[PDB]
Amino acid sequence: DKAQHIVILDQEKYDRILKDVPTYKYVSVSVLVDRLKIGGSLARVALRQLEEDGIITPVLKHSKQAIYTRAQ
Amino acid sequence: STQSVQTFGKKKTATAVAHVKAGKGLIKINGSPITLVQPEILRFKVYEPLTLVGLDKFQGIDIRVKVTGGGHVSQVYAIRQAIAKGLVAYHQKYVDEASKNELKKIFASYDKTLLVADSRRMEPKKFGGRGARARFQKSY
Amino acid sequence: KSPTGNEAALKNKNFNKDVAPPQSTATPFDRHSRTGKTDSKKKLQQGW
Amino acid sequence: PVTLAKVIKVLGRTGSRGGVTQVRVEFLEDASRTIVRNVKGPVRENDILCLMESEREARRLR
Amino acid sequence: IHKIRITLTSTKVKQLENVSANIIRNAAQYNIVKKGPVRMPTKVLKITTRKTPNGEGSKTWDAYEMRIHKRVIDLQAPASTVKRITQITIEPGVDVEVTI
Amino acid sequence: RKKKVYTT
Amino acid sequence: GRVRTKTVKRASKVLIERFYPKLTLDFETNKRLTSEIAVIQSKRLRNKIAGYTTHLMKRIQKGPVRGI
Amino acid sequence: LQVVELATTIPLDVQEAQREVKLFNKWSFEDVEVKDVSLVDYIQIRNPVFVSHTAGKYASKRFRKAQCPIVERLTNSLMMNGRNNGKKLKAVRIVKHALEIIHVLTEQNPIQVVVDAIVNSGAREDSTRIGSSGTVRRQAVDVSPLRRVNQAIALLTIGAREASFRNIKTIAECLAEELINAAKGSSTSYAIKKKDELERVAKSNR
Amino acid sequence: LVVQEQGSFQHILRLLNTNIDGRIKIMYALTKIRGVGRRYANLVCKKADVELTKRAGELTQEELERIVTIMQNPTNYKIPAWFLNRQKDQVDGKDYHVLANNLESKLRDDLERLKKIRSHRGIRHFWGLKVRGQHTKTTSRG
Amino acid sequence: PGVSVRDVPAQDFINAYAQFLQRQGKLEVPGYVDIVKTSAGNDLPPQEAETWFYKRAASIARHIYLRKQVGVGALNKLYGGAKNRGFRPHKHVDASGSINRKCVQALQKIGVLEISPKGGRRISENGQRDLDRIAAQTLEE
Amino acid sequence: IAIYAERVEERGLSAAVQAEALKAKLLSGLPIRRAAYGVLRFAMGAGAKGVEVVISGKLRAARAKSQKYADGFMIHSGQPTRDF
RNA sequence: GCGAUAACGAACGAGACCUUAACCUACUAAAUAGUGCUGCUAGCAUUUGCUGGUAUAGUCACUUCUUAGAGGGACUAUCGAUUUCAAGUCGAUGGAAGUUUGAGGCAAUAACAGGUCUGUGAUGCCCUUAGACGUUCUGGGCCGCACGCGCGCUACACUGACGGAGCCAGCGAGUAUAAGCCUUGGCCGAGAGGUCUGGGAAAUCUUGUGAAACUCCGUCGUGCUGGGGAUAGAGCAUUGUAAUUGUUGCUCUUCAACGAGGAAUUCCUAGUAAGCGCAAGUCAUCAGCUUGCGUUGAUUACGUCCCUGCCCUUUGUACACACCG
Repeated sequence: DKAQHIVILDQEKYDRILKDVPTYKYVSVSVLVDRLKIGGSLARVALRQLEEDGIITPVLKHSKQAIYTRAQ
Repeated sequence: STQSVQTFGKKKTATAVAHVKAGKGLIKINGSPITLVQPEILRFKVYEPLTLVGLDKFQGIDIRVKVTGGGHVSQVYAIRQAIAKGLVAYHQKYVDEASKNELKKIFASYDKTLLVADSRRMEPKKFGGRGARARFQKSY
Repeated sequence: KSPTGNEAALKNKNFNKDVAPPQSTATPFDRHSRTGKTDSKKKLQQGW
Repeated sequence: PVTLAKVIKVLGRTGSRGGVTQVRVEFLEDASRTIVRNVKGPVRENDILCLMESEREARRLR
Repeated sequence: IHKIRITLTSTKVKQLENVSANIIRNAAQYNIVKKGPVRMPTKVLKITTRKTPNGEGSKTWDAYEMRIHKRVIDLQAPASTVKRITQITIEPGVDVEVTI
Repeated sequence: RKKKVYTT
Repeated sequence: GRVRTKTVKRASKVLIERFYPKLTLDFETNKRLTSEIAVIQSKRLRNKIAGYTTHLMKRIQKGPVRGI
Repeated sequence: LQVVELATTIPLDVQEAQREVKLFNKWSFEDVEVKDVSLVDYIQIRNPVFVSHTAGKYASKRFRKAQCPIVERLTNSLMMNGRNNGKKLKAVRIVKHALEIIHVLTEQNPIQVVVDAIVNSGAREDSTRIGSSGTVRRQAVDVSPLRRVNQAIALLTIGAREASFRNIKTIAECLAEELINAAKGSSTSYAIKKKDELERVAKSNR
Repeated sequence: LVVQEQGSFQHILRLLNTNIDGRIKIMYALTKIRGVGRRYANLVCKKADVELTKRAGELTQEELERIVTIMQNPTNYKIPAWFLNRQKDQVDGKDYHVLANNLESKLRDDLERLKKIRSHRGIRHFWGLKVRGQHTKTTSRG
Repeated sequence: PGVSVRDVPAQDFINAYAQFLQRQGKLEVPGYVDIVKTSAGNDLPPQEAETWFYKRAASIARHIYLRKQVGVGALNKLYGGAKNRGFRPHKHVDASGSINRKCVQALQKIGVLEISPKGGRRISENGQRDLDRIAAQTLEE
Repeated sequence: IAIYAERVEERGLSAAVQAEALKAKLLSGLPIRRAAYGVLRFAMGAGAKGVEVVISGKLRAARAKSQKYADGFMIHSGQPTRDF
């Protein structure tokens, strides 16, 4: 009963996500959970959007694993 | 008829009946192209008899395999055996032996099972255990 | 309560109040005969 | 500072349960001062297994 | 001429093979085209019982067996020629059934 | 193992 | 282990002690030759018998053999 | 280098494999060298394989295990805890994605880190017990190189496995992080404290 | 795509005199209502025209009323009778779907009616032992 | 070259056909698709209620193409799964018969499928027409 | 059905006939030593390679005991035990 | 087995032997197996190509793969070592197979107060034998629950749950005037289940038993959570004369402990352990159980007498009903 990860994306976490993701060596579903404290479900919807917007280059695709790195 | 050879490759239970004729480089799995053979992870096991000596050796031959029985991996292993066993046999009957012997060197030096079928089968279960070696746990 | 059901509907199940006994194992010279009629050497001689 | 030893002759099994093997080693550098030492894992001849300390002989284990 | 089928069944093969063989010989010197004999996949008759008549001791099992083998022979011959072959090649081990 | 006793 | 028994050891060595010349340092010809000399009920037993026979001849060539 | 045309078309990605056989057709073994002389004869990187999946017979003779590919030997240590035994294809997926993670971190060759994480995680001195039938006694003996490569592989997979217990972090990146830290001597990782602890007690028993 | 909001989230809800967490997905959130499971909530969430990808706090007040009515009046919105809790009821014989508070009440009526008729099934409920034929020689240790 | 259903990967073909068979709209859909379970061993409904019947019928239609005169009873066994028996071991269970009876009926009167002799349901003249057409409009991207 | 009766070629070589032949001799009160060897030499008369007769139970005593009377050559294990 | 030898040569057991697994493009044939051709036909590109169906008269060929019958094939084969240079063993080469080639069946001399008169029209003795302890039929029981223990199954989550999509094994079973088998295919039912036909007395049909793990794609996001399905209610069917003490299943609902197990202790060395399913059995209904089969498939030894057990020798004996002396 310690997780308390946020499942709804509010305004302060919106720009913080778009500001901290570029400064990441390698991200994953758990990595966003680990440092951005967002939920795993919120991690998937957040990551799958950043790929279309050019922030993230897709290293590999899989259902159970999403390996991503910076696109800059 | 034409330069046609028929053979079979086997794994634990899966057996692949492969037909190799003379023609264009058609490599089919039950009428399906090899580039989609499942599982995706072991797709290169079937590619091994191709890329080891190169896709060039298959330009003059068309291969259609019919694999039945066994499991997912076993059918993969029986097919990749049939391609190597079919190709090696083909150069015996319609090509010189040196090239036929040459393929036997790269294949065997990479995988022993490419030309030689494995003899392993599942050991029968013995009474007193839920396996072949294992037994019911004994209580004192 | 002549019918057997009437008691069951009103009787209380006081089974968790009493502690079970700590030990309850309740199920010796096998080689020593208890028949009491030995075999004579003439019976063995006549028989076998 | 680690030193390496090349095994040259398999003597036999030692220890209580026989899981450790007495073996004769040879020094890769300064090929002298042959020392009898114990090895836990399976050993064929010509193993380049290393030694944290060399100034200790090895005998039968109880 | 008639499309006729003959089936050979038994538990033992030396008896089964003998009946199969000489009938084929009867269609060799006789110019009757032959199909067969077809060796049917053998059927093993197994039953797993318990060795102990009572229920004491080790857990050990008895696995008895029967092997039954089938041979079907196809004939293109008149009913008289096919019938006389069976009585020539009658032997107790194999039952003989003839079907047109 | 029990001595059959009647009532009727 | 692959230790030969006495029934394959003594049966083989009698063959040398009676048919030394026609044997040869090769198994297959010895395998066929022992198939005609001795009545062997099982082919596994004959392959066991013939195998020790050639091995004894390999020993006879490299020195004097004991008991033959 | 030329593209070869087939009736059943062959994609370009696989066509790269003719010039060099590569792990998952993504990693090459030629730029990898093992930093321990004793473990050279017992580590098998010479033969490239497309996948760490051979289905051979290495359990027939004594030292056949040193001839199994190190990638297959690493994966064969993943499927444990009953629920995983016999799930090799899953274990390959776990390792194959992990190698990709190992690459995007520090940009090194993933299998080079595998080599780096093995020679440093194989316990070199272990204290055997010489207790006289019940009493406690310990005595330090050496470790064979074959017992060193495998004890590295055996211990390495455990550290990721426990790091992935009751943890949102998946096993693949747990295995990815377990291999990368152990490569550089990270005392924070598992099988590095244990390697030092297993060696330290030998220093107290010789 | 991820969106943003402020003040439109409802952390704590009160449906059928029962609290519902807002951080959990709605379709499984409704399971916290007694008499409502995952299977039933999935049918009513789509009947209430609520997409399954929303949290309980994301929903509006109107949808919250739209949820309870389909909960409280199941047969009125093409929900099958066999999909209900108690069809062919003891007294009126009509199809009802019970909810949070009313379950243990009608269950007590079920227990009292079965106890009043002093059958075997009712009596064992009074004793507190397993009713459905379970053996209790070695497993009844709780 | 001639592209057929067997020349297309199995997984991505349905993701395109199911969209087309959904957009085509001539496929009739029974009213209980949003209520009932696909498999008796299943415990939850399909997570895409808006397209499961279209996504299912696309798989069934192409499955009919690959084989000969396969009936609805065989269709239940293939689509059934391992029931989550609570403490008892998992067992194989056949799926719902009515949906697969409707799935063939929905595809039969649309011209894709029809009754075959000696049982089963053979693909129609126009069944092979569009399926190989869908294959042409699948792998080109 | 047609049933014919034929006399056996070797009575001693047949372990069947001698078993009931022993049964008739046993019932007449003859001592076991006289009865047991009375058939053994008959089997050895017939040329049978070996013969073993086992009598177990009670004779004038409460305790049960066994007496095995082996003669000649014996095979005990394997496939030939069914043929010979 | 070699070797040593007051012993020499033998017999039983072991091993040999039989059944099964692996090899056979080398024979023998197979419309109840398959293939390739050839017709007849259908799709897509139009290259003549690629994928199906059909042909118990296309009155085609073949047995590579499927089946079984006659055989061959391995005998530690060749070579390095080690050893008494002997029996053997260890490393390589070839080989289908070089661990007793793999697994089992059989399995010695006497014996045990081991277990069964609860399998026999197998029995000796004691008891009963007509108000029968025979038999039959009715209603109940072996399930009954303060408790200790054992064989196991679910699980304790993310290598994971579901929801879709891929879609591959092998051992086996089956009826007629019955008293009902496997039951397809179709038609209804959310399901379970219901109806109408047919085939199969059997490599034909049930059945390719299209099994699950597994593969891919999304939802869940460490929460006793959607991991788990105990306790409990309602309704719907089947089985059987008869289901109440719920036969069994299904639908909804009810959402229990369990967050990896103390002291101890069990099984196991290669397709093995461990997961994952299916069949036959007891069966009118019921399988968390055995007996078999198959899918995926390892870690580490290939050593020792440290624990335990047994065997052998020496030794001691006042034991021989043999230390339960």
